[PDB]
Amino acid sequence: SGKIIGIDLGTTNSCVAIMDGTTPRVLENAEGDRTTPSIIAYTQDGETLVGQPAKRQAVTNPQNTLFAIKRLIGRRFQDEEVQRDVSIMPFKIIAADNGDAWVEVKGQKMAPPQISAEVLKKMKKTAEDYLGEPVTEAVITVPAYFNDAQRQATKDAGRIAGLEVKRIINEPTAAALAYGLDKGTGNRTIAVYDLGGGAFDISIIEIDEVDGEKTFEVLATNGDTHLGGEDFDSRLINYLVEEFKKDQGIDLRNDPLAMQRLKEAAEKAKIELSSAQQTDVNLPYITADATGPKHMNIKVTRAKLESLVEDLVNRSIEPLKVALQDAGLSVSDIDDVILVGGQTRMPMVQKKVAEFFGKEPRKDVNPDEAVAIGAAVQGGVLTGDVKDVLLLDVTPLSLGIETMGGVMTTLIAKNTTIPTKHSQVFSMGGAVTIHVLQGERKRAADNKSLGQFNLDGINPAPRGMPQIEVTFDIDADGILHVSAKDKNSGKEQKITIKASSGLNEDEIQKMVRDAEANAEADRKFEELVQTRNQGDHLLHSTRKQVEEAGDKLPADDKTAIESALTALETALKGEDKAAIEAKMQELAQVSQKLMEIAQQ
Amino acid sequence: SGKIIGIDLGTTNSCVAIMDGTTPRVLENAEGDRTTPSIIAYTQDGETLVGQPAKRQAVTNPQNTLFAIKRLIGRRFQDEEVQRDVSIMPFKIIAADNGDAWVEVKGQKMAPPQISAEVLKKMKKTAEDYLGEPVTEAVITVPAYFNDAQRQATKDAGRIAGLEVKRIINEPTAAALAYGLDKGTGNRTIAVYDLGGGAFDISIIEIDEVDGEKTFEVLATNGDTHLGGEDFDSRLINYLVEEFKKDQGIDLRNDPLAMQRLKEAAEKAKIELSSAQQTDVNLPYITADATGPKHMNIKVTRAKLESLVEDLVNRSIEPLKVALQDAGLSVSDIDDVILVGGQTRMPMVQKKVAEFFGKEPRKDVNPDEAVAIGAAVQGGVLTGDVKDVLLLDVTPLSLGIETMGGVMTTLIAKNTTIPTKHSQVFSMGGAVTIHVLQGERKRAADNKSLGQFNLDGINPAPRGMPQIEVTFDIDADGILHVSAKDKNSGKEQKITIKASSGLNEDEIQKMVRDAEANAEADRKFEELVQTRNQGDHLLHSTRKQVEEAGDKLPADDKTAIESALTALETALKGEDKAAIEAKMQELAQVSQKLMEIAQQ
Ligand SMILES: Nc1ncnc2c1ncn2[C@@H]1O[C@H](COP(=O)(O)OP(=O)(O)OP(=O)(O)O)[C@@H](O)[C@H]1O
Ligand SMILES: Nc1ncnc2c1ncn2[C@@H]1O[C@H](COP(=O)(O)OP(=O)(O)OP(=O)(O)O)[C@@H](O)[C@H]1O
Ligand SMILES: [Mg+2]
Ligand SMILES: [Mg+2]
Repeated sequence: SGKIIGIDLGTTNSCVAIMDGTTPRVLENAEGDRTTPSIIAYTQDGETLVGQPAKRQAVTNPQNTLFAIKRLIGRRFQDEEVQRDVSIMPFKIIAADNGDAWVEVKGQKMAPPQISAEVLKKMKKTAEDYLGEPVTEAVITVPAYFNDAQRQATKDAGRIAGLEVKRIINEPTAAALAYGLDKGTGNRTIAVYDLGGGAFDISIIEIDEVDGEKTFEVLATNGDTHLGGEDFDSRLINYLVEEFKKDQGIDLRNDPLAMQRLKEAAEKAKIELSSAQQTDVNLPYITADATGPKHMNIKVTRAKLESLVEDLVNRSIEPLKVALQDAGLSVSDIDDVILVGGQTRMPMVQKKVAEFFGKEPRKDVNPDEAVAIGAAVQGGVLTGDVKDVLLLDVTPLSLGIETMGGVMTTLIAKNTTIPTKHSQVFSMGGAVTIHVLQGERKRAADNKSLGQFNLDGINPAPRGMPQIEVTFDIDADGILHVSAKDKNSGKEQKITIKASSGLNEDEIQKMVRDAEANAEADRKFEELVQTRNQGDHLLHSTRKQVEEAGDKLPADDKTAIESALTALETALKGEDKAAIEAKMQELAQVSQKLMEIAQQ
Repeated sequence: SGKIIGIDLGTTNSCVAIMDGTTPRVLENAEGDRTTPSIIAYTQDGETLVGQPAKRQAVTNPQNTLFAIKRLIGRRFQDEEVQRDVSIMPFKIIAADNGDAWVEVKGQKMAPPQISAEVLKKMKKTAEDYLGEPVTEAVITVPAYFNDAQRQATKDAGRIAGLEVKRIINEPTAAALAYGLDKGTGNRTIAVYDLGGGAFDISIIEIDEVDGEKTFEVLATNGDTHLGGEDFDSRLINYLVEEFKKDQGIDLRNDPLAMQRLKEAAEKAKIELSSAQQTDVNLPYITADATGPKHMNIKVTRAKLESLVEDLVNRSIEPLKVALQDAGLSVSDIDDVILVGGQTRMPMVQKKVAEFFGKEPRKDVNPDEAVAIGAAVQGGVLTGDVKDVLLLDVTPLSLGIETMGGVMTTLIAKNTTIPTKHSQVFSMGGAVTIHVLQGERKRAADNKSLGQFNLDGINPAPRGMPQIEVTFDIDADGILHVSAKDKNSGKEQKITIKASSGLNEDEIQKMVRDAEANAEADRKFEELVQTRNQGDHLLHSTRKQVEEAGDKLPADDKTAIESALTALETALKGEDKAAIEAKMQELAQVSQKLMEIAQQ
């Protein structure tokens, strides 16, 4: 029921769009912005902030401001990428009971999906405000190269935000839909290069015309889910730290407030250098010595920046080679190169991509909104409102199992179209344990473990010829479902999953409840503000009452009202709701009383 | 020749669009933003900034940052509105030799069109970068309620920027084109309410289908060209100044630099109060005293903001009433209410407008981009690329002359469709002086003077019957042209204009050359920066050269190269281009010398 909204859930920024009849439309949030910072904050006085208001206070509240959670979602605490971030992020990353990467704020342990849910809730309310009705269904995006755990965790985030996730869509696939909607963009093969704040994807996509309908088929995809603008910032931040150290003999790294200011300045400097050739990093009072306060002032040329990050850019080119190889195409077969993501605005990035493909990328694709638009289009394909549009996507990673010898044995190859199904007999009745992994490496140890899937034996029985057949389904969301049955009896076999990543049903239900309690807490927190606004109205009117009385007002009555006015003003300067309400009440009584005497 | 671009030249922000085939497209500037701050700045070190770069340094450069020039363009120095701004604007506003309102930066006097030309040059370059070819033609927008001088001055800005202005288009008309392009928006009457950073317009516009073509006709227009976001900011700033006086016993208004942080904080707070119901103005070390540093910390509620600006909002409602009366329509005749302009995002504005019309404004119009999109559409109509679209606009002000007794006598009534022409005999041969004005007031003294248009007599001659006929043409730009001839002989009569506002041909030609000189100077200023980049590249490579040599490098050689490196690094910290170039040459020589010794 209701509209299926399309939500680009980004590492850095999020964006929501709808189908406006036949045309997709990106919606402005309450702040009037077409994108929303993927930032969640908890204030000292216990408030939860999302988007711009959260971003604004990060500099003074670095420990309790959560950002880039998409780089933790669906990951394990002991993951190399996470272990590195543990030392870098200003907030506290911890291990959950099952070993998953979680965060801790003010003693409270939280799962990444709970945090991302807060962003999704804001995108949901954005759509609801615009539409004037409830929204309960959504298409949510994920990087094409997201693995099973990352996908499911993102889907879980949608549920926690109160959204039925009708489809998890791969981000380059969404961008392709947006690009291809334009009549006259058909029968061509495109390369979608998406470099965002956290992840990098490359997809090769064929747009065709079959039976009057436009078809989109992903031929191959590749990338790196932990390669993005955050990493460019980090290179620049480290440089600035080192230069200040050499210059002023002070190491800013143990100073949380300094490092937060530096992070902000570094990203601004990076962004400036996409258009200017030099930028100035200025941070007055960045620290203090026994000698007095110190100020950071350092010029950074584009040349310097490029030397600090060139290898990151080069890291994005290698998957391009694999994607083309997997697609069975050469650059010459690519009709259009499409850039998506804010980090593609870097001249070096554009130049490297153009040089690789031997052609200039298109300029007529919105790098901030194409993904959300495509998500909305996908929604409209689901609701039947978008006609003559079909898509066929793939799974990005080989699905395999660890077999005797510690080897990775592939069951479903990367770039297989989805949904897809593979069935195999694993046992003639004995108990079975299946170690399922995703990746292309030859050794199981070098791939991503999804878990151990255990089946009990089937007991011997006259005329029983047990054949335990295990089926591996990958759905339209790109998510695995393992089931089993005895072909001989047709009886379903229960699978017990051990050592897997992710939230269980009980946790999810609790986190759904917790999100609702947060919303209730938010409405509560608002009470004070509402009361403050009422106080200002009351002050405004009662001051007019004094003025209108002029001299007709007795000294004692005038003294009383003026005392009540000042007392309310003082209370409003404070944070005590009871005191404010009490002073409003007393002012109202004095106003009423004088009114009555005036009438006398 | 080339593409006709559409430029929304706004008080606060500017935006450029083109026809991308059959569809309008807004273009990102070099910074990657879809709109560009209408701000220019001159640094102490002699650099010119435009757009975001100028905006970013405004707070610390009060005197040499120019903004809101659209509020001065085409005005006289002794204008009430200008005289008030003189005391408020941080930059210097002076009287030009002809009494026009100009600005002065570092002793250099400049006309408003020269400043707006710099903004237009960036929008021009923005389009050129995107298209990959020169752009020499444009449609430029102006508020519907702009008078003759403001229109011409805006046209002159276009020329100074190197653009042929193919059309000056009224901003609500442009927004209507944008809205009405979408098939299925025909046969309706709309109200376009445009409240921006500086101007307010209301236009009532009929969209009809005639002979298979969509027609747009402005039925009535009204507004206030000096009512906008700047005035809302001003109300909040004045309130904060007064409160800080009471609270901390200090007057900030005598203080340029405190006022900059406050202006910026006030605008941010105002904007926050469009979504939140409270906002905190926090300005640490805002000023100093004999008691030490002072800090501003004041919470402002939405109720407070509304009480401060409600009369400005009411000021925007009164022209709506006149517009409907002039159009001969009631609110029930209006099918759609369209909001344009960032200042319409204020809830109180939306509520007052909805309540007046008795219906909710549409939500599917982009308040920041519709105007530029419409300008592009107008360009497409001109080139013939946009088919089956026709428009008919009006002049917003009655055109009259001062006649005997100091009375305003109307020749062309407000809301007359343009182009239009009025002709009249003024003399039977005697010399003639004609005082032309725009406005609705009974007394000429209360209207806007356009100048005195003078004609010499025609001498007595046998069989001569001089009939000096004067013609008042208003063109499609809404601009007046006065001409005269003797109907008896068909001979044109020279009109000498006195006491008129605006640039003469010689000034315009000079300013065009100056704009080109600025561009060359800006290209010349860049050299310091460009040399830095080369310096950094040189350092990067030569350092690798040292590393590669390892211990094989003799002490005296190692010492020589290490010294050359540090010397360049030191020079790069500096601001002396010659020194950098010298140290680069010296480093290049030692790099070469080592290279040659290594080969040996
Ligand atoms: N002009 C610019 N030049 C370089 N980088 C930029 C520019 N503008 C934004 N960025 C960077 O782009 C990144 C954000 O891009 P985007 O909003 O596309 O990411 P996202 O969709 O949230 O991330 P992801 O897809 O990786 O989850 C940030 O790292 C930001 O610093
Ligand atoms: N969310 C918001 N709430 C209130 N005001 C806002 C908001 N966002 C922007 N503004 C205000 O809108 C104004 C800028 O609007 P806009 O860019 O439409 O003006 P413009 O087109 O440059 O000006 P004009 O049309 O008057 O020449 C500024 O005064 C700014 O403070
Ligand atoms: Mg993205
Ligand atoms: Mg405007």
